[PDB]
Amino acid sequence: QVQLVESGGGLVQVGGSLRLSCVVSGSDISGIAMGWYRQAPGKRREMVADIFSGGSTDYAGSVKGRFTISRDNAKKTSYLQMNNVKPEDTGVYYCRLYGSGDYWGQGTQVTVSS
Amino acid sequence: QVQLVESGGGLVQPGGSLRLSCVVSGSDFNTYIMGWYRQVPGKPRELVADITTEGKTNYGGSVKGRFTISRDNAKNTVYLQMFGLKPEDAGNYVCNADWKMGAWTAGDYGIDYWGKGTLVTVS
Amino acid sequence: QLVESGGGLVHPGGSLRLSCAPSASLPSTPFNPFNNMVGWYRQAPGKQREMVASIGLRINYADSVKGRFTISRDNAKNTVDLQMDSLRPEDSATYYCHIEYTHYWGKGTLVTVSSEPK
Amino acid sequence: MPFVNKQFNYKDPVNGVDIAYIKIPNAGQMQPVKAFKIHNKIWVIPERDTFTNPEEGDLNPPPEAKQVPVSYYDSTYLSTDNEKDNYLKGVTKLFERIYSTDLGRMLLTSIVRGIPFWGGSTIDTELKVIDTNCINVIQPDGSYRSEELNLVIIGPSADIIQFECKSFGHEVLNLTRNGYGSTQYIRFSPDFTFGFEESLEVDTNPLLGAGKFATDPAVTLAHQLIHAGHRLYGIAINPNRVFKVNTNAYYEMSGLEVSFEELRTFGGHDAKFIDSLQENEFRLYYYNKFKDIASTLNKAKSIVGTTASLQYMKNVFKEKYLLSEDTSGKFSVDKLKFDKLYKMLTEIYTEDNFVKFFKVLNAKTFLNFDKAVFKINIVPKVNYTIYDGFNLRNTNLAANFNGQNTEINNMNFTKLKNFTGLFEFYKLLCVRGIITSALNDLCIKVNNWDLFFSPSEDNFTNDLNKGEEITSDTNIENISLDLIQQYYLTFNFDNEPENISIENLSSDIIGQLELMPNIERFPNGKKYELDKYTMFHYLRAQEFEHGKSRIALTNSVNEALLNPSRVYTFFSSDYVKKVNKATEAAMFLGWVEQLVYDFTDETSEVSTTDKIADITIIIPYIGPALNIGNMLYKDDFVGALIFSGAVILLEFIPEIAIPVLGTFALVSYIANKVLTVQTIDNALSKRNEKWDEVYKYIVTNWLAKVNTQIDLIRKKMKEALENQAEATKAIINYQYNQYTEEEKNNINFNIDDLSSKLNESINKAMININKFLNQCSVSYLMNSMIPYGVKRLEDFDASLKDALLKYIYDNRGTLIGQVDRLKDKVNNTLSTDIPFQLSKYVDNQRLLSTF
Repeated sequence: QVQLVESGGGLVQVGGSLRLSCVVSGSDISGIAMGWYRQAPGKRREMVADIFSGGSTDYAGSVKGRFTISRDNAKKTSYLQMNNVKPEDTGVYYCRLYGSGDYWGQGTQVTVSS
Repeated sequence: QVQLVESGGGLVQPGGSLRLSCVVSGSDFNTYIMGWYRQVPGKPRELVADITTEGKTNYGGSVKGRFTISRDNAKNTVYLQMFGLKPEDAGNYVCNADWKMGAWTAGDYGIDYWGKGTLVTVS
Repeated sequence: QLVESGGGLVHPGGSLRLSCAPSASLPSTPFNPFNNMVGWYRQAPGKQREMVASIGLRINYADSVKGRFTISRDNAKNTVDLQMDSLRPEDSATYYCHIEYTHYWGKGTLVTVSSEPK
Repeated sequence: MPFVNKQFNYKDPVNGVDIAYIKIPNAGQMQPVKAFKIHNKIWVIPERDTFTNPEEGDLNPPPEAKQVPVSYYDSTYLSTDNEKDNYLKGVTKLFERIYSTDLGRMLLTSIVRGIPFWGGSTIDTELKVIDTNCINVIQPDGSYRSEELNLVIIGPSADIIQFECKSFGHEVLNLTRNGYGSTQYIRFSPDFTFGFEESLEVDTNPLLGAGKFATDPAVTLAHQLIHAGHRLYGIAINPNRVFKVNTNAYYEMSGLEVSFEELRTFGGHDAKFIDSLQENEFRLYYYNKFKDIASTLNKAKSIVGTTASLQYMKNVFKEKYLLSEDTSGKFSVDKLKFDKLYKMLTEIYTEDNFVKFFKVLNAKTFLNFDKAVFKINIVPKVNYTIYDGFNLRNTNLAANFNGQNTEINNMNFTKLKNFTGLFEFYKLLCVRGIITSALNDLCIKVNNWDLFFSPSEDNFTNDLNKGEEITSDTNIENISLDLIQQYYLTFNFDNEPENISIENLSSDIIGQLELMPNIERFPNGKKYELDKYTMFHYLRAQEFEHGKSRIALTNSVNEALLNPSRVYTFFSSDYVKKVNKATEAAMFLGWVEQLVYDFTDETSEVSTTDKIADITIIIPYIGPALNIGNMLYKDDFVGALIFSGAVILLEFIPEIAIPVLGTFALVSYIANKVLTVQTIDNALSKRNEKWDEVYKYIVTNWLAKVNTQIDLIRKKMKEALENQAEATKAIINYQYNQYTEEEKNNINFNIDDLSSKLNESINKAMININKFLNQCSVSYLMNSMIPYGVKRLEDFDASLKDALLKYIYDNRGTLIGQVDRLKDKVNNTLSTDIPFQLSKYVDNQRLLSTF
């Protein structure tokens, strides 16, 4: 069955960089979009970056230029590179596989500190 | 269906005079916005004159007081008295029965009625 | 101009013969325009005019009319004729004679082709 | 029942309800503009759009010319009350025309239902409007009220015929593609339209008019409304998804930006340029986005900024997204309901389908580029009606799309200056001088959109080579007029969302248009040195410009390209000296009569053949007309076709890459008869799907890479024929005007008769040419593309046969009773090919009737 396992994650200093990773097992990733979401406490989960099978991407406006999403179809992996992190970036990050199911990673805390 | 049959068209000389008439079948005549349109080959119909259910009149820009449209509801007939005919008045004169359909007219849709027309030729 | 005759009313399956000749006001000097290629046309109300047949170097027929209409010249009588057999309702139209590639046209002859209504 | 249930005049007084000055989202501070609410959720602003975009405030031509085939500028258009009244009435009339079709009734109703989602809050228990999906409506007393809004029609920006769908973005949310949706602003004018060449429909209408046909602005508006539909449902395809082209070779365009969103929206063949893998990825993506909507509704506990209740707002979005809701109130996405909604929004709502309902003539593909701009006026009923458009019933405009023919219906069309110059964007193609004999190079400019569309290989993707796991469970998987009527019947008209009271926003609504991917300029004027005459040289050779002397035809391409008074023909030498000869007045009409005969004989020649797979006719003059296959002669062309087949027509040979097909891994259930048997059946069913997928992939590749090539050759064959007619006309006419105005009065010559005859002969030629080129296209598919597929499919069958027979043996214990039946099933099924039926993959009754 389908599992998304994330790794990486804050603490991280304001202005700092960090990478989150996720490996998918039980499915092939090829032909299926993936994305990263985040959820701060009390707030709605929000898309942060999307990446389609052919490499094309999408970003939330407020992370564009700072974050980079990537994927490896042979390795069934996605990663989210986070540069110049701000306090607004603090929260629980989830990787998602946009397949025919609810396919999420466990969620990994990223905490930006001054 | 409803029929429009026009008469009075012919060969006229510049300055000459013509009286067109059109009779309409059916019983809806008093409902119609009756109109006279001129059409030349390879060109669209163009309004010459029309007249509302109440008898209010409207004339194309080139008429300039030369023609008079009128209706007789009792005879289901509309008329166009024409004086001072000019070469640019030449054409197939086609009667039109139109009516309101809310925001639009039947013509705008357009499922309004048109006759075959009576030819007007200017010598 | 050109004068045309022969039109009329006939039953489907019936026959008519149209005939076209020049009038006295058709120019004759320095050329006789009528010696050139002549065609017969038809036009119904609200529809575009179309060629039915032409007679010149060749004889051409509208595909609808091929096998039913015959166009011919009579030199003695100075005419161009269109024999119309196996007439059908949709043939109904005003038919016009024409000198091909010119502004010479006849004013037309009416052809109606209907069954009597039961 | 009408869509616009009220007469609107621009000078009508304001009422603050459906006639009012309004303010829309704006980056700075916009002045109120008079607008009209022509239907619930839909406004019309008859102003030039100098508001939505801060940069675009000037209505003058740009510094650098825009990279489009046809553009038009006039800073004075739509500046007067009379023009704004005419604009309003035209737009309103076009909505009723769209609404008057079943398809438009549906689309317009989806649009009204597709309110932008209330995802304005950052708290995940709160529903809240997003500001930029609203407007401020000024009241007659000077106060204002704020209102939600789905759609606004506004006048165009600087480029009057740049029609597009715009939308205000969000700092975090990508509303047009995350399922939320946003208020859509369409730049559009009913006062102009495009002109295009068509030659396909000539078999049904042999009397089709010469020259350019005008696009029905109802089709154009419907197209933008399709976009607005996608965007309101937040399922638009990111514009960074483009069908990229190869631009390096001499025969290829310099550049072409066509978005996936546009291909989808066009429908027809265009939509099929997008392969299955990408197609399914989109669907799955949007499905999950809809799931997120259902989930945020499930955890919504409050609503702000309105007296409207929570259960009401939830229901509004249950209805928009066709969500299911169980008896406890938990919303979910039903897979089947989603699939139907997505299919309706993206495959039923297409330009192609609107063209069918309108029964108008239209470009059959985006690749048949617009060629001209026309001024129009569709408000007068004598010009255009809601039911017939330009093609007015019971008139000579009713048949053959005559109403759309800009020459036949010339009073309805004024051709305007295309602000894109003819060779603003071009390649310079040069036959090397030595080739022609040393003597100078023969260089011509070719307009960018006259060149070939050569799609990049990267547009085409597949996972044919991936293996999959067959299971006992494994899941076993067209748009007709009847299907559309079935979807029509699920619609409840009358039932729309209410216009609810919201709290007033700021006097100025702050808004920025959705960030767009920056696009690079194509390289321009690139020069190519070539070792042959191209199609483009042969075509240019057939042209002439304004001149004083008598044109002469020549059979030398070289001579014609060097002399402005000489025009190349592929017609016979006999034709050449007959048209070129001095002809005295008394022989003029017989001379004209003969040239028409000859023109007709040459252009309607057809050779039949029994020697080429799936090609039974040949048009031999196509060879010398375009220099096809670089063989300058009819005889060379006929023989080359029989020898090499349909490939000699192609500007480029397509790559068609079918890899070794992935192997089926069967799961063993060693304790269960039924499951083992189901697994074997599933493998067979999945195999049947594999053939289908392979065929469907190859069709996609064929349509985009091969059929587009033949399409252009067809267009150019028509241009060649027109060129021949115009040249013959110019010469005949020159000869006439050499006569005395006494000879001329007797010879009452009418060049209109001549043009009409030649057009008729051009139509008859195009009938044959289209049938021929149709055969070539399908023959290439059948003999040069599909076999690569079937070989791979037969390898796969063989491999699968071995696997299944092994599986049965390894499970013979479990399969006690059935071993021999299952062997037969497997052997029989995998012994014979699944035949390719073209009709399964395309619904073009044209390419189908060839097959």
